[PDB]
Amino acid sequence: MEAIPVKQFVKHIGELYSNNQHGFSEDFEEVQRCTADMNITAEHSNHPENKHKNRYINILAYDHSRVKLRPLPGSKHSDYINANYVDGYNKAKAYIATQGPLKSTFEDFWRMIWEQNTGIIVMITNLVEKGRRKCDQYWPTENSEEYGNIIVTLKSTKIHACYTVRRFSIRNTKNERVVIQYHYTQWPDMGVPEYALPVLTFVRRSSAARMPETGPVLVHCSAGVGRTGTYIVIDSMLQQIKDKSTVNVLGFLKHIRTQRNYLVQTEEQYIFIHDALLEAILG
Repeated sequence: MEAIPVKQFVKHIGELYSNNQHGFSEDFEEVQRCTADMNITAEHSNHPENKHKNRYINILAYDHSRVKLRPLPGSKHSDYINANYVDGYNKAKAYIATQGPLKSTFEDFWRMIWEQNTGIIVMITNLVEKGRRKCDQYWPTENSEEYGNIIVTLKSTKIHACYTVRRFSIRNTKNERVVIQYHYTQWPDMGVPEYALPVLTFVRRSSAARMPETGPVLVHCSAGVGRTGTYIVIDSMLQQIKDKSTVNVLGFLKHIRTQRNYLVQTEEQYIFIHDALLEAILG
């Protein structure tokens, strides 16, 4: 609820960790339950003609907040993509949280990017992790690839230790637009990163790349809820800290849980959010 000053927040983290992290567990259970008295419809997600457009049968996109594609002539559900607008700090629809694109949704994905005037992609998964496919490669390995009316050209890549930055040019056939992809490459197969610092750097730089004024930042991992939620909360709280030197993780999280299911999927991620914010404050 109430935003608290950084100094108070910093001590509250220590509070949350104490007694075997009892506070962290209480908070997250509160998060888990915070929509129990809410019936939030996701009819489009669950429509049979949309089934193949969902990477997970049980990860849905709430109707009220879903990103709609302009309808295509010919069908009646060409409007659907498994993606939701999510608020950021003091800004509605700061993000589009979505699943890792499927081959079957590559065209929908880039069309969304074009239609929403998105200039930054944040990708927080490897395509394959421990042998399991997590995301399909929706971009060109080199030069150009065509997805529907959108042609995407890879212009440059910088490969850092923990993330990769790919600059693309995209254009609609009816090099018009620049799109920058920040692709984190070191998230562990299981659990959360052992050190927050690389993640903080990734978030700061990817967030700094957001140009005034453009469409929402697209954020995705595999399901578009866990790491994606974690990114959104960290970025937003860093924003709030920088702007007001207050923070409200629990309040903000319970709010965005209304906009896409399961954002910040585990207690461990919820804890990592704090570990990362503590280091940012101390740095």
